[PDB]
Amino acid sequence: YTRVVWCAVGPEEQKKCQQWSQQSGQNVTCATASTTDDCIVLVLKGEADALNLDGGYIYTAGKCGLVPVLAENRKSSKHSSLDCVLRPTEGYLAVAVVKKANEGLTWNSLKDKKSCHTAVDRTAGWNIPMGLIVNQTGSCAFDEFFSQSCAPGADPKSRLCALCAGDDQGLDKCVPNSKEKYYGYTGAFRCLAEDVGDVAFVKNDTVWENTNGESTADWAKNLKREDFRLLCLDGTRKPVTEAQSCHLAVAPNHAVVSRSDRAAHVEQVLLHQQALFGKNGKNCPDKFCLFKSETKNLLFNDNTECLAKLGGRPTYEEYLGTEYVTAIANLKKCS
Amino acid sequence: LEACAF
Ligand SMILES: *[C@@H]1O[C@H](CO)[C@@H](O[C@@H]2O[C@H](CO)[C@@H](O)[C@H](O)[C@H]2NC(C)=O)[C@H](O)[C@H]1NC(C)=O
Ligand SMILES: *[C@@H]1O[C@H](CO)[C@@H](O[C@@H]2O[C@H](CO)[C@@H](O)[C@H](O)[C@H]2NC(C)=O)[C@H](O)[C@H]1NC(C)=O
Ligand SMILES: *[C@@H]1O[C@H](CO)[C@@H](O)[C@H](O)[C@H]1NC(C)=O
Ligand SMILES: [Fe+3]
Ligand SMILES: [Zn+2]
Ligand SMILES: [Zn+2]
Repeated sequence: YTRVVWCAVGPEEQKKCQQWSQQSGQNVTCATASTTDDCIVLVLKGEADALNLDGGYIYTAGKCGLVPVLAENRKSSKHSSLDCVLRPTEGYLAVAVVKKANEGLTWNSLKDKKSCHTAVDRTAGWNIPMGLIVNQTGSCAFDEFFSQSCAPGADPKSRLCALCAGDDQGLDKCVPNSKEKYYGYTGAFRCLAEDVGDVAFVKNDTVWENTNGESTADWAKNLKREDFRLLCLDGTRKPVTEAQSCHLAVAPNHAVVSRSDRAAHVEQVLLHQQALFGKNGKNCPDKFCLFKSETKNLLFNDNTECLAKLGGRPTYEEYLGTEYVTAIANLKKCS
Repeated sequence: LEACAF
């Protein structure tokens, strides 16, 4: 058999991947790159096999020939007797989150405010909110809509990176990896929690998982849900309990991609590796947990219960859905 | 609606 070469984005993911590799007896090994696009290029070169991707990145990968292999499945809201690996995925809710104390702010008054995004090209952080904004403004000038932002991956000298903070030394400002303090779901929600931004574009789960003691991290440990509101597209504000009626879209779950010629092997190896290290895995927590992180959401989201089989051997466009693909393609016309 | 970005 062959080893599966994972691709880690930045040094915190590389550390995690090296722990997994040791525990897996080198059944998985690691390559590392600075950005998710650079990992996609290692996989297209055949210098890595696979990584797990937000849907916006699945679109970049898919356009280049890479295919979806298994998807993240989080705990289901409804009871199901199916094993996690065979349960249909449910999609997560992209939302716009503000502080309750910032009383004036609604969807219709976002212009010239300060925004926090997970990264350029990601679903809830960027494609859904910027795609809605370009459409409602009738303008491609989305880089001038908010007065300042943290949108990791944008030009570091531009207003889209002005709120980004880089690493403990302030290097790497705005890089789209976990060294940037405000990267990703948890970094963009921290940007809002600290009042660096007025609005954070994240998912529903992020607000719940970083409030009311669900996170023990210093900046989160004291946050209360009731201090946040969601912005609905009809201009209203709701409590964060109301995400099923106050979201921007439903996003396709993050998923593992590979070259087509390696998909089957990556799939088989992942199904085995989560039996060992996944939730309730044979060697989790004793030795290693694939879906927990030293920091946050490294390699996979920490709320992943398993990687699940996909139905219908779907192409990347089937997995993302036609409506999401068409929205991404419309937004990418601006660039 | 086009080619690979790389
Ligand atoms: C918003 O996200 C939160 C966090 O994932 C969801 O709340 C979880 O729901 C699961 C499955 O129902 C419960 O068993 C978990 O205990 C909940 N977690 C927490 C921290 O409360 C919530 O259901 C999601 N809201 C919507 C509308 O999907
Ligand atoms: C932004 O608006 C475009 C232009 O209307 C939307 O593209 C359409 O989406 C619907 C639903 O998928 C399709 O039936 C149309 O064919 C699409 N039109 C065109 C011209 O491509 C797009 O969905 C909107 N973006 C967002 C995020 O809602
Ligand atoms: C390594 O993979 C081989 C072939 O599947 C298998 O026999 C062995 O159990 C695997 N070990 C671990 C630790 O993943
Ligand atoms: Fe995402
Ligand atoms: Zn909806
Ligand atoms: Zn198909």
